[PDB]
Amino acid sequence: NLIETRCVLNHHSTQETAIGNFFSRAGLVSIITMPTTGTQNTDGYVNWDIDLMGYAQLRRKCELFTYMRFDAEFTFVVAKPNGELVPQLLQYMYVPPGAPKPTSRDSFAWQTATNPSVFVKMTDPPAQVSVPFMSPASAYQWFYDGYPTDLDYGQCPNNMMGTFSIRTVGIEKSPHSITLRVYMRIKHVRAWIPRPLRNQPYLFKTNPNYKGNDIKCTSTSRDKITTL
Amino acid sequence: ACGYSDRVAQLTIGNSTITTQEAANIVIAYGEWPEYCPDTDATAVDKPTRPDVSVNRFFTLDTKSWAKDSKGWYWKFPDVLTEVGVFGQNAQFHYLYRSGFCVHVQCNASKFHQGALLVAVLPEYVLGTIAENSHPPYATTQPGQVGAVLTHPYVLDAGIPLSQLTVCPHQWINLRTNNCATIIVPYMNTVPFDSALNHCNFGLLVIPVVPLDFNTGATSEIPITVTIAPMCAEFAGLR
Amino acid sequence: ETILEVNNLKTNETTPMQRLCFPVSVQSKTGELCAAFRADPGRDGPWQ
Repeated sequence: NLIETRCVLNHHSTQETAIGNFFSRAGLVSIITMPTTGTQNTDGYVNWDIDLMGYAQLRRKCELFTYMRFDAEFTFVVAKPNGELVPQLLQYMYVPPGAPKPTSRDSFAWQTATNPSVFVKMTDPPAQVSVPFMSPASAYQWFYDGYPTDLDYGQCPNNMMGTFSIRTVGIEKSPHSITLRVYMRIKHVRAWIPRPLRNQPYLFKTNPNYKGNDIKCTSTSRDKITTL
Repeated sequence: ACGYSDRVAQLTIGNSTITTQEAANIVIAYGEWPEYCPDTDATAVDKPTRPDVSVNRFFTLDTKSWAKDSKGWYWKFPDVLTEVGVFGQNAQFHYLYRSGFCVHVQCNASKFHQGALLVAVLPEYVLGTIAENSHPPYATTQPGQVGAVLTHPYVLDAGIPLSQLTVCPHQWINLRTNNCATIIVPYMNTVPFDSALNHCNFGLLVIPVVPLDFNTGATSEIPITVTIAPMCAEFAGLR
Repeated sequence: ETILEVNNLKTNETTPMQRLCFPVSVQSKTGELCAAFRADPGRDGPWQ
């Protein structure tokens, strides 16, 4: 509707609009499930590449800028598929960029001291960690108009943020099915170069391809330029 | 920037001159002036090469004809000049590259013509196909001198509204008034020196928001000449 | 300064006035050559 009543006669706080508060708040970026046995769990481990272009809502927000630098905070919510918590010991290993990722439920990859791991019981309150600005360049960039050497067009490897190796501790397999929600919160934000906002459904994580057969108009349509 | 009622000038740089009208209405990208790269350990044991020879002059690109149905054009930097003059062999034989730009856009039309051209610069101008997966070709991703034509100017061939491109260093050309634009562009990267061949720091767009109109019998194609001038262009050899 | 006969065409000898100037038209496409001549004052050609 449009109830033209109750007019706000007081200016609002500029803090609200500040990039800091715009890109604050923890948010779900990934959901991993390690049930006992079915399709992809006769293993007992998971390798999750820290991916931000996971949920379009977050992504479209970032894409508003060309280059962005920031620290991140991760929190691990874990419980069985039905919300129940059991006394199961877990291990989350952080595999830094350009570092060997577990391939087996017991790869030596899990013992490497340089790959920092965090231990926590399922009953323990959520595990929290802060992962810095791993990029080799002065800032992350959502766009790279060049080539890093074509199928590898626009791919910038200077953005790789690392991987998270989850799994249950113990020689044997875990008797429980797990499903953990990964929350991420950007700290210390800085953005440069503001660009036009997305106006076409996203079709790929790596590029800005759009369904050219169906190009949608940014604003709804009406009958006449005067019907209002 | 440049329009009717402005004292005609003659800017000369090197072995080249352009008769452009002096109009103190130039666009200065992100409020910055093109300067000489701040000390970085790489150019500490390998000082940067700054050819002021035949690299600092006025490059004029082959004019483009503007017809009632033209959809737009675009150029990638530094790709555009990579094949042109010493700016090419210099940018090629030298690994790293870094430079700012004086970008001049200019129409030539009668006072009986009408049209509106938006002229903006866009850092990291990645493009996307119509799709299934398929990264754009190499001929449209890095068009070079000739440039490439826009196919879907409404989303800028990148799934993003044209309606919002003014959030970038833009400049309007409204035949009814001015007839030429000018833009100062400072080097923009995530590192002081990048690769002059692989990466294109930004793209130049010339889109006709308001189509070109005239009454038949008048020149049917309006020229759009673009002149480029490098500012404080350095190169790292690493040898 | 004096007039250069850049339009010195054999076809011009009967209507010489034409040799004092040369033409430009719309028909010409962008980037096409209009004219040329060397700076040879003392030598046969336009400068005479």
